[PDB]
Amino acid sequence: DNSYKMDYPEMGLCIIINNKNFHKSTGMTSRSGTDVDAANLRETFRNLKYEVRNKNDLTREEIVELMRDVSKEDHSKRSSFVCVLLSHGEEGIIFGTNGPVDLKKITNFFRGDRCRSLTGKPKLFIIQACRGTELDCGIE
Amino acid sequence: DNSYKMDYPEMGLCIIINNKNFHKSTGMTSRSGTDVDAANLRETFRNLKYEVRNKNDLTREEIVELMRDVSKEDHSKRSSFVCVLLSHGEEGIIFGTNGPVDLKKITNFFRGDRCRSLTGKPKLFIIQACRGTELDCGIE
Amino acid sequence: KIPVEADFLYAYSTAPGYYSWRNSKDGSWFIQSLCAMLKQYADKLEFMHILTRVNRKVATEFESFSFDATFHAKKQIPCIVSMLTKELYFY
Amino acid sequence: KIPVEADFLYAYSTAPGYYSWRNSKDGSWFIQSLCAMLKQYADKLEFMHILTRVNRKVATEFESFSFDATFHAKKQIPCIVSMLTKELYFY
Amino acid sequence: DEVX
Amino acid sequence: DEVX
Repeated sequence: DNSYKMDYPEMGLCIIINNKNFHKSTGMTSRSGTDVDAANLRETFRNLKYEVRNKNDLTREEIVELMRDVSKEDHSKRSSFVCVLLSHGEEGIIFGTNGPVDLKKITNFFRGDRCRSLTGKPKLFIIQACRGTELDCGIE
Repeated sequence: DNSYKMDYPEMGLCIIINNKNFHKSTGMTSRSGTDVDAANLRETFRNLKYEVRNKNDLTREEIVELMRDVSKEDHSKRSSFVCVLLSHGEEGIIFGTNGPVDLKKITNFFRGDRCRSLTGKPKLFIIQACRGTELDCGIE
Repeated sequence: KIPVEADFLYAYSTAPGYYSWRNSKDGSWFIQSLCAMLKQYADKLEFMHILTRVNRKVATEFESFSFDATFHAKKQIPCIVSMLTKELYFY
Repeated sequence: KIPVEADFLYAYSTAPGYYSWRNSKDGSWFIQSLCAMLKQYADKLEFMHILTRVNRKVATEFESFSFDATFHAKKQIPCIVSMLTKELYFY
Repeated sequence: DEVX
Repeated sequence: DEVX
C-alpha cells in the first residue's frame, strides 16, 4: 500500500478559522473579502464530504482553545483532518483577533504522541496569511 | 502542458558539495560516511544523464564562489539544475569548512531575475544537513 | 514506530518571508485558486499534483495593481510543505 | 511574468528545527533512501511522488541507536518544500 | 488588492 | 549513528 486509507466511515473534520476584524489596539487592518474565501472553502470541502466548521474572529486564546478541544475528540472513524487558517501573520505566526499565535503551538496538538486518533492519518494545514514583508517583483 | 520540458539537449548540471572535514577552530566534528552519500548520488545522477561535479571540503567563500559561477554559465540547452548540499547546518544555514553560509544567499543566485537561463526550468536543492537540535522521539 | 512530525502537510499561500495577496471583492489569490482546482481535480488527481496546479495558477494568472509603486505589479508563489508518507486521493 | 522564487524545490533530509541522522558506514538516512527510490522509480513516477516514497522509507525503516539515552531510539521525517509549477519526470 |  |  502506498496511498492513505480514505475509506473510513467519514472523510473527517475541516476547521476553518476565518479572522476578518481585529482589535483596534493590535493595529491590524481588516481583511476584506476573506468571507468569500471562507464561503468558498466551506462549499468545496462540503462536497468532498468533510464535516465543516466555520469559526469567525477568534482571539488568540480561543484559537488555541479550539485546537486543544478538536484534538481531544476521537477521530477513529475519520480518515483525515483539515485545518484552514485565514488571517494576518508572519513567519511561523498567525494572528488571533487580539494577538499572535505561533503555528508550532497549535500544530503540536495534532502530532503523533498527542493526537493518537489521527496517528498515521493525513493532517493538512492550509494557511492564507502573510509570512513576512518581502515582495516578489517577478520576471519576464 | 502541465509537466516540465525535459527534452532539452541535456538534462542539466548536478553540483554535489560534499563537506567532510572542517577547520579545528570551527568546533565542527567530521561527517563520517558522507563520502558514501556523495559516491551514491554521483552514480545515481549519472544514470539520469546529469553532468555531475563533485566538490569536496569547500570553505564558505568557495561555496558562494562556486554558486556564483555556476549561475553565470549558460543553461539554455539544459533542462534543469540540481544542487546537493552535504554538510552541517541549522535552520536556513549550511556550513562551509570554515564557517556558515545562509541558504537564501546561494539560492538567490538562481532566482528568476538572476539566472535567466534557468527561468521556467526546475531548480532542485537537495540538502543533507541539520536544521536545528530537536530530536523526534517517535510513537507507536 | 514513526516520527511525531510525520503525516503533516502545510500548504502555504506564499513563499517563506513574503507577503500574501488578498483581493477585497474576489478573495485571496491562493484560496480562490485552491477551491477551483479542488472542484475540477479532486476526483482525478493525487493531492500533491493538485496543489502544483494551484501553484501554476497563482503564479501565472495573478498580479497586484496599486497606486503605491512599492506594491504595484507584484507576483506570488504558493509554498507546499509535505511530510506526508503516502499519496492522498479524495476518492 | 512569473515569481522569482518559483520553480524551486527544496528536499530537506529532516523537518524544520530538527537534527538529521547520518551513519558512519552506511551514509545519511535521507541520501541512501533517496538514491534507492530514484533508481527504482525515476522511470516510472513523477518526482513529488518519489520523494514521498523517500519520506515513508526514512520514517519507517530507520531508528537511531546510541549509548547516550538522549539520542537513542530517535526517528526522522524528511521535509519536501515545493514551489514548482509543473510535474517533474526524468523521462 | 491588499496584503496579509 | 551520528548527527548533522
